[PDB]
Amino acid sequence: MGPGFDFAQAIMKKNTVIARTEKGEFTMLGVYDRVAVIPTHASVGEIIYINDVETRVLDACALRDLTDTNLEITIVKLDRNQKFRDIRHFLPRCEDDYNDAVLSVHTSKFPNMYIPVGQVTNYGFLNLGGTPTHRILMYNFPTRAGQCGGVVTTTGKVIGIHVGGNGAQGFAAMLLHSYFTD
Ligand SMILES: Nc1nnc2ccccn12
Repeated sequence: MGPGFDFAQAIMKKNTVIARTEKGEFTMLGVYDRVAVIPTHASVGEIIYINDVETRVLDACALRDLTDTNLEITIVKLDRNQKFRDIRHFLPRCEDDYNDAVLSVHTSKFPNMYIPVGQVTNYGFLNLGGTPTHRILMYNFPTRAGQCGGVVTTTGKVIGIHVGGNGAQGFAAMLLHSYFTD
């Protein structure tokens, strides 16, 4: 509907797949080559479904900060015959607050879904489902089950993936450029 939605759509149309684990269907962001991200609570195993195709997982790494605290991001390398567009230059280098973000979801339950969530706070610590978690972003939108993995963007930046909510607020795990150096 406006330039935030333009950037969000450009990301969704080229850099997402539908990932299915035993824990559900998730929006999954492809970042570069065969490397994608998904919330750690998806419990990625040795095999995952990508757009309903059985796919071997070559590597899966549940990220933690240097205090050994959960970050809720799992980096997955997929045994896929095709690379993602490289979007690493749209990842922030540092923790930050943002204005006027969009949360975008694409699953069987919620196809072509876009949500203007407004201001995004560097919230920091969250007890997420009982698990101490760091580098959490917060937005004041009543997100729901089905939105996990959803991409949080501003114009020109991919800043996080949706990992939870409390009924009134939503929470995303930060994406940082430093997670995807090779
Ligand atoms: N997954 C998720 N995102 N937002 C919420 C809110 C309530 C319950 C679950 N949620």
